[PDB]
This record gives sequence, C-alpha cells and structure tokens, in this order.
Amino acid sequence: NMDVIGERIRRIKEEHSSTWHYDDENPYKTWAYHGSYEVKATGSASSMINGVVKLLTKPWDVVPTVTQMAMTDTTPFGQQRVFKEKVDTRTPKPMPGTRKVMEITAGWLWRTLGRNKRPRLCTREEFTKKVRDSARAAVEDEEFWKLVDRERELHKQGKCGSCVYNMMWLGARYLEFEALGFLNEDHWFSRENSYSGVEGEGLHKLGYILRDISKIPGGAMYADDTAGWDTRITEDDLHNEEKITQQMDPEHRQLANAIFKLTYQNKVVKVQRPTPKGTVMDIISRKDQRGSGQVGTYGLNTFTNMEAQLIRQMEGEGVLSKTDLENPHLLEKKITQWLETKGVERLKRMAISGDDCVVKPIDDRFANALLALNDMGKVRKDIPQWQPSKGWHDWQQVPFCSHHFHELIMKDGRKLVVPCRPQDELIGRARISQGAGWSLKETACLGKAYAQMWALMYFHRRDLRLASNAICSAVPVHWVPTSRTTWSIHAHHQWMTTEDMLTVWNRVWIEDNPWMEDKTPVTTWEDVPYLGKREDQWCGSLIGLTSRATWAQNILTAIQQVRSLIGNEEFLDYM
Ligand SMILES: [Zn+2]
Ligand SMILES: [Zn+2]
Repeated sequence: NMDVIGERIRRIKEEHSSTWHYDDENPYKTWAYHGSYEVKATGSASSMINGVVKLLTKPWDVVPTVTQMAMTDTTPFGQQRVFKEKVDTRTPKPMPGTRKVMEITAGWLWRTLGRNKRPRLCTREEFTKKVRDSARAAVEDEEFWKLVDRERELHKQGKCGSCVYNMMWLGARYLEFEALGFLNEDHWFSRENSYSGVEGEGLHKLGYILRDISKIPGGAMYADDTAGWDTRITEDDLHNEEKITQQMDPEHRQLANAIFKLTYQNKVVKVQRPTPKGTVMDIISRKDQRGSGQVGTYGLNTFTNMEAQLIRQMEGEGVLSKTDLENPHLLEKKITQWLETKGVERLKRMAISGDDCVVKPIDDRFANALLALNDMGKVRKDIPQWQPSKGWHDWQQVPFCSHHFHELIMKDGRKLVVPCRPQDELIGRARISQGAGWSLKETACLGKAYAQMWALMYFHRRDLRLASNAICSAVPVHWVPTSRTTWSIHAHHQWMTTEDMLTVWNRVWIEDNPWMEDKTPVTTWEDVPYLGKREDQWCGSLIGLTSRATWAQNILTAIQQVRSLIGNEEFLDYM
C-alpha cells in the first residue's frame, strides 16, 4: 500500500505543499483518499461545430442524435459524475473454483499467444517515431529522457516516483510502452497470432471476419456488452495478465513486473473535483480496475475477454458446473484437456476487440451459461443478471465495434461486405471539430477527411456519398486532410491521402481485399453499389423525405457559399 505509492504521494504533496489539505468530506467510497490541492478547471461543456460539413448537411440540423453529440462534458463536474456511476465501486471477489479455471486458462492462453513471438522491450526511437508536468512534441527532441532514465532506475529497484494517472505524464507512458508496447507493436492480438483477435485487421475487414465465423457450425452468434469493463478488472485478472512476464528476458521481466506491480496493481490517480472554493484536484488510489488511458489497456482487455469467453464456452458445454466454480480444490484435468484439444478451435469462433466480443458457440447452451461470467465480474449491461443472452442467427445483425455489416452485390455480381452504423452517428461526429482556435482551412481539411472516410467506408449510404461529394467539391483539391476522424483502433486512415478516392477505393476493396478473388478494377463510382433503399432507410437514411430532396437539388448553391468564403483557390466539381 503506502510502501508502493508513498513516494508518489510525497512528491505530489511537496510540489503542492501550499494549498494542501485533507478534505474530511471527500466523495470517494472504494478508492483510498490521500489529499487534495487546487488548480484551474480544464475542459468544456460543448464542442466546436465544423461549419463546413454543417453547412453541407442542413437536413440534419433538425436531428436530435446530431444535436446531442455537441454537448459532451469533460469539465471537473463531468469528471465527478462519471466517477459515481461505476468507477467508485468494488467488484466482488470471484469464487475459488472460478479463480482456478481463470488461472489455468490464462496460462494456456499466454503460451498459445507466445508460440511464435517472443516478448521484447520497446525503444525510445519507436516512441519518438510514433508521436510523429505534461508533454507534447517538443519533449522527445528535448533531452527529457534523463527524467525517464531516472524513473526507470527506480523501477529497476522496485520503486516508483512519478507514475501517476489523470482522469498523463509522457515519461510514465513511455516506460509503460517500453515494457508492454510489444503487445501492440508486434501485433500479439492479430487474428493470425491470437485466433480471436482482430488487431490490425481494420474496419473494412471486420465484416468479412464475422461472415467467416458464421460459416462455422454452431449456435447463434452472441455479442453481449459488459457494463463498465474497465471497472470489472479484478486483482485475479491482473495477476493472470501478469503471467506474460514469464516469457520475457530478465531485464525486460524486471521492467514489466515494475509496471504491473507499481502501476497497474497499485495506482495513484489525480482527479478534478468542483468545490465551493474553486477547482480542486484529489489524490486517490486503489489496487484493482484498469486505467483507460494506458498503452496495453486494449491488449490486456482483449486477453482477459478472450479468457472469459473461453470460460463461458466451457460452462455452456458442461465442462464447468456450479459445484466446480465453488470448489477450492477443483481438478485441472478436464479443463486442461478441453483447452489443449478444443481451445484453438473455440478461439476461432470469436471476434474479440477489448471488451467488445462476438462468439459463435457450438450450441445455444451458451446463452444460459452465466455462472462464471457473472462470478468473474463481467456482468452484462442493461439485462437481469440471470436472464439468458439473446443471440443473432444472421451475422449481418451482429453488433461489433459500434458497427454492423452488410453484404452487398455489385452490378458485376461480386460481393462486398461493408461496415455500417446509424447514419446520424456518422453525421453528428463529422460536424464536431476538435478543440478551439482553428482556421477555416484546418476546419475544412478535417471535413474533407470525414468526407473521404465516408467515400471509403460508407459509400453505400446515399446521403453520405452525396454529402462527401459536396464537401470535396467545396474544399480546395490540393488541401491535405488534417487531424483524425475516428480516433479508433480499426481505422487504417486510408482516407487521409489525396489520391483519387476511386483509386483508393479500388485498392482497399478490390486490390488488397483478401476476400475478393476477382481483381478486376472498378472504373466509375456508378459501379460502386449502394445499400438496398430499404436497408439504407432502416439505417437512418433521409431518402424519400422532401427536406432531403430539396437539399440534394440545391446542393451546388451551398457548395458555392462555402467556396465563396474559403477564397480564390482551385476547386473541383464532384457532384
Ligand atoms: Zn514510475
Ligand atoms: Zn446498416
């Protein structure tokens, strides 16, 4: 406890020895409270609207899903209400039999994941290349690595001085990246290496993967959401995730054990809180849960979700009974036999990206196999704890990574599998600019990035292809898209290029598409298919409405208004 986190609290206390106090009425119930100090508020209750795509998407000014997405709250008040919901809770300790099967499955899973790859340290040169107090992009060119070296020497002694978490210091995240970044950089959770994973595959491939899973004989496809996954990571999960250190070299194992013991299994967090005296940052700590702003959070969530779904498949097939989960002397024989004879096959029945999961069990007993899932702490969201799960018998209805996927028939007979989501979520996100003082050019370039992402991923939506062509017609051709649209893991960002969208389309969907055997290229957007009109409307299309027809037939007027305000540059007509 204080032996691991004491030095961190001391340095925070001495750096703010002025304005240091113990608020006797702190609102923390499951976190250990230490102290507080005052700082200026950070964040905002609303976000800036991207005027370029807003002016080109007038019918969606009157849409509630779009209007809501401009009111996110990152203020210290918003910081505190999200803390009450699920962060300030305790997850009950799993039963002794459940803890054994988790430990057996975790070790078997780590051996399988490391059958070809060996763990390795990540480097300052890697961290510096990936970025392309607190820190920005003046810091890697600064010799701030002397700070990193001094903290690493503390980690080599099993101590920690300045690795805290903010609901970050770049030095602590490098040290974490140095010891655990190999999971992401070496793609341990690619589908080839992990069977269930989808890391590096990309949003344009997830639908094909779900379609391949549907070919496996079995029951329905299940995709249960977990209520607050990061808050349900137990001390047993962290101990099971730590077993990867057994495959490391001694110098790597030492730095990773330091990350696990001093940064994951013990954590110091500074959180902002409103008070009748201003804005106050509090210093709390706990021994479980997972920090969301961490490298390897995705990989360790993926690993633990893989293990948990494997265990639920065990219970569905009758390998695990209630008596087994209660038994502190549970035998390993039938658990080990099942994993070594069926484990890889059962892993192939799943698509798992962090807490998002899709599994196709061998039959539908899985739907009512809930003893281990609930006892492990991964309680499903918005459903009675023991009510059976509802699965889908059509992979196209299965939700995964905030998407569903449609199989489309091109006019030449070839088949595409495209990602899709309710259209208001796509338009509402595109109308949101990130930050404060950005010029019209940077605002238009971000809108161009969303337009080209729609041309690559959501071309099959009539409203989006029209809006994408209007945005690209209103933004100068030579302007390069800035920032990122998705901020997500599955985004390969093939739309950031200024290559012809139809050329990039042919590369993504034909040339590089492993599920497309006919490499015959598409020569015109007219040969790029849409969703069925019924499906398009089911997923939020405004086609058929007169406000959409008026907007479509008068779209060049809105494009010219944006061009008039942008200035005298080179434009192209894409309509
Ligand atoms: Zn540290
Ligand atoms: Zn759809």
